[PDB]
Amino acid sequence: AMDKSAKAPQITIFDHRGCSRAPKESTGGKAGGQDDEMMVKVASTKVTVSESDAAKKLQEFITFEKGIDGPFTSKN
Amino acid sequence: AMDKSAKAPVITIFDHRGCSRAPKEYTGAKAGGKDDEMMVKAQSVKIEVSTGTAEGVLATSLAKMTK
Amino acid sequence: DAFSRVVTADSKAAYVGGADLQALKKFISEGNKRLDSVNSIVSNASCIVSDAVSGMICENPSLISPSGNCYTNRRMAACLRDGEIILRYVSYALLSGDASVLEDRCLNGLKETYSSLGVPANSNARAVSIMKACAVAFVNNTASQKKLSTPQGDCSGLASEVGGYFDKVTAAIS
Amino acid sequence: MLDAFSRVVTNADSKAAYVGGADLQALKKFISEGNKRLDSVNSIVSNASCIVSDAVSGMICENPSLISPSGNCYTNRRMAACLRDGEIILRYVSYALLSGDASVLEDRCLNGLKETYSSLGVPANSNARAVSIMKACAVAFVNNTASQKKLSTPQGDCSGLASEVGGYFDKVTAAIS
Ligand SMILES: *C(=C)C1=C(C)C(=O)N/C1=C\c1[nH]c(/C=C2\N=C(C[C@H]3NC(=O)C(C=C)=C3C)C(C)=C2CCC(=O)O)c(CCC(=O)O)c1C
Ligand SMILES: *C(=C)C1=C(C)C(=O)N/C1=C\c1[nH]c(/C=C2\N=C(C[C@H]3NC(=O)C(C=C)=C3C)C(C)=C2CCC(=O)O)c(CCC(=O)O)c1C
Ligand SMILES: *C(=C)C1=C(C)[C@@H](Cc2[nH]c(/C=C3N=C(/C=C4\NC(=O)[C@H](C)[C@H]4[C@@H](*)C)C(C)=C\3CCC(=O)O)c(CCC(=O)O)c2C)NC1=O
Ligand SMILES: *C(=C)C1=C(C)[C@@H](Cc2[nH]c(/C=C3N=C(/C=C4\NC(=O)[C@H](C)[C@H]4[C@@H](*)C)C(C)=C\3CCC(=O)O)c(CCC(=O)O)c2C)NC1=O
Ligand SMILES: *[C@@H](C)[C@H]1/C(=C/C2=NC(=C\c3[nH]c(C[C@H]4NC(=O)C(C=C)=C4C)c(C)c3CCC(=O)O)/C(CCC(=O)O)=C2C)NC(=O)[C@@H]1C
Ligand SMILES: *[C@@H](C)[C@H]1/C(=C/C2=NC(=C\c3[nH]c(C[C@H]4NC(=O)C(C=C)=C4C)c(C)c3CCC(=O)O)/C(CCC(=O)O)=C2C)NC(=O)[C@@H]1C
Ligand SMILES: *[C@H](C)[C@H]1/C(=C/C2=NC(=C\c3[nH]c(C[C@H]4NC(=O)C(C=C)=C4C)c(C)c3CCC(=O)O)/C(CCC(=O)O)=C2C)NC(=O)[C@@H]1C
Ligand SMILES: *[C@H](C)[C@H]1/C(=C/C2=NC(=C\c3[nH]c(C[C@H]4NC(=O)C(C=C)=C4C)c(C)c3CCC(=O)O)/C(CCC(=O)O)=C2C)NC(=O)[C@@H]1C
Ligand SMILES: [Cl-]
Ligand SMILES: [Mg+2]
Ligand SMILES: [Mg+2]
Repeated sequence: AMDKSAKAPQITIFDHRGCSRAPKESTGGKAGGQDDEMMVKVASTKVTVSESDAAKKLQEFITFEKGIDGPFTSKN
Repeated sequence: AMDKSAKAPVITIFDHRGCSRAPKEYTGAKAGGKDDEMMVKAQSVKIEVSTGTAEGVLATSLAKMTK
Repeated sequence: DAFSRVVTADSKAAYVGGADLQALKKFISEGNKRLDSVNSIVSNASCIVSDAVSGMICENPSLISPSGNCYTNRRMAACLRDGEIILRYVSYALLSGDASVLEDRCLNGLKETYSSLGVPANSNARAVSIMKACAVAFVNNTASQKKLSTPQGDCSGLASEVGGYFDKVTAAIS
Repeated sequence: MLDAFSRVVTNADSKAAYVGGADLQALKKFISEGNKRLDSVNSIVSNASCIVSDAVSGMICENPSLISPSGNCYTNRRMAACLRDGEIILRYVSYALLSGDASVLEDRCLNGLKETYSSLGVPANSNARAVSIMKACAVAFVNNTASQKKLSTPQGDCSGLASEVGGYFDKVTAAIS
């Protein structure tokens, strides 16, 4: 059941082939190839949005503009 | 001078032609037309960015970079 | 196993790289394409959620009127948060190739909670449907912001799969 | 100068100022290209969060060392300050576009800014790329050549206003590079 904690999976996909920052976080050894420079990270973290951030979003939303993508569907 | 206050002019462009919520904030003279349903607001605001936003941009950047 | 522990038991993050990542890609279909598909959504999540909530509101501005469910910073924050939660569970369903966690941890009981709170189902359905459209375009790399160097090929199967996860959300809350 | 906004631009107070009705009718004939100009401002500021985040994250994907432990966006504190500065700059550019005049941008944002960045070690090459990406975003929002269905405005040619806003970003670039 949905447990009301506001926790959700948090994914980071690191395709860091060729990256000069050495990997140090894996725990299962080496593939002997480019998988050794890539990683999927999964955490379970609480999702939170501050009231101040929500105020910034409202000031954007209230004008009924849009991004490049999508049809314009507003009537206002 | 750049005064180090982190303030900037926040502009809100309210073109609310046809909107059922009545104008009230602007109390100057009326145009007698669609300009009475539209407004430019400006305000000096301290610009703030949260920890959460910063963490989100960090995660985006890590996921989009390669080398 | 490592992701299951995290998303349900083990508090610390799972770091799957190297040989563990090689193994992961043998247990999910189309592993390399699937990780590209997940990244195309997760790395663009901020714009997806913002565009979906903005579009829900621009189609129904009463949501931010004094009687609307997004009125006040507190409520707008909770709505933005919920869009991100939903998108996160859909993205994890695509990563894992399965809906089980999405169903158990995000959807089961959700409609009952929204009914009690008065969170409007038609509006919520629209936020979800805008997020769906965003995700399909990102998987197929046809959004306005494109990933430059993905190897070309057809990801329409993965795009159908993610669409089905969104449809589970819609069915559960509408 | 937009007199209604004089206290806003000097940071004299935090009071909102409003230009509607007859004052707005007159404003649009004081500035040029009035309706299109206000639509252009709206399309930029209403997308500010995304413009700034995409610019900063693009600066970073082009130069990942910015978020290495030695880079100037390392830690939430530094990242937030960088995103904040991107927004401050974008907002002063938006005021130059609203007013049709670069004065407030030059005088209240750019004057003294390079010397602050130099003292802090804020990398100018990286900052110039953040500004370049923000510029490209604004140009695309203003001169948006998609079909009517996809535009929030009546279709027409806003290439002149896009060139104008580009010039304001170029003043930022020249000041800080
Ligand atoms: C129509 C769009 C709307 C529907 C439908 C609805 O339910 N709400 C609608 C609009 C709406 N407006 C506000 C708030 C403000 N609008 C203005 C601008 C207008 N005031 C004027 O005097 C003129 C012209 C002369 C306007 C145009 C302003 C300044 C505000 C206050 C908020 C701000 O950001 O400064 C809201 C928000 C809730 C409310 O106050 O009613 C909504 C949703
Ligand atoms: C190359 C891109 C980079 C350049 C150039 C640079 O200056 N920094 C670069 C990358 C970079 N990586 C991190 C942090 C992390 N990277 C991973 C993933 C890798 N670790 C592994 O073990 C493997 C594969 C086996 C990887 C691929 C992880 C887990 C982190 C830690 C952070 C996290 O989100 O968990 C950074 C951040 C600063 C740092 O830690 O060096 C940077 C900028
Ligand atoms: C890292 C791999 C990396 C990036 C991150 C990305 C950064 C980048 N972005 C652009 C250009 C644009 N970004 C835009 C932003 C938005 N469009 C929207 O609809 C939303 C609301 C908003 C936030 C995402 C826009 C409008 C543009 C301009 C059009 C375009 O697509 O180019 C660039 C190009 C900059 C330039 O032209 O110099 C870059 C670099 N790219 C990466 O490589
Ligand atoms: C209010 C005036 C209003 C909106 C806001 C807007 C909402 C809307 N958006 C879409 C579709 C998409 N939005 C996308 C989002 C993004 N693309 C990017 O490149 C950036 C990073 C990100 C944030 C802006 C995308 C990818 C899509 C899909 C595009 C496509 O299919 O190619 C829609 C359409 C929803 C639907 O199809 O049901 C809408 C309505 N429109 C408004 O009027
Ligand atoms: C739909 C999603 C896309 C598309 C995807 C393709 N990706 C292909 C190959 C590919 N992708 C990666 C990166 C991926 N693997 C990982 O382990 C990680 C991160 C941990 C990621 C992000 C790799 C390694 C590969 C293999 C090739 C290579 O060495 O780069 C691919 C080719 C076919 C295939 O391998 O199955 C496709 C089609 N392509 C598209 O055009 C749409 C938009
Ligand atoms: C580039 C900017 C755009 C574009 C813009 C056009 N806008 C046009 C007309 C227009 N816009 C407004 C709204 C504006 N006036 C205000 O007072 C305020 C807010 C206070 C705003 C936001 C109005 C009232 C009008 C005129 C009436 C109308 O036609 O609705 C317009 C057409 C007229 C013209 O060409 O001058 C255009 C072209 N169009 C584009 O395609 C890009 C993306
Ligand atoms: C945004 C698109 C919506 C909208 C959403 C609102 N949700 C509110 C509260 C709320 N949401 C949840 C579900 C959330 N918590 C979880 O743990 C998970 C999954 C694991 C999810 C998806 C809960 C449990 C709650 C109540 C407790 C809380 O606030 O954290 C909410 C606040 C309502 C109120 O306080 O009055 C809103 C506004 N509202 C909309 O109008 C659109 C459709
Ligand atoms: C982002 C694209 C940059 C980046 C920016 C950083 N700026 C930092 C500090 C800082 N910035 C300013 C200028 C700002 N304040 C104002 O009042 C105005 C205009 C009116 C502007 C544009 C100041 C004065 C300061 C110092 C004081 C302060 O931060 O409040 C900064 C350091 C922050 C910290 O360590 O706390 C950063 C990281 N960094 C980058 O790498 C890119 C290029
Ligand atoms: Cl774009
Ligand atoms: Mg409009
Ligand atoms: Mg001067």
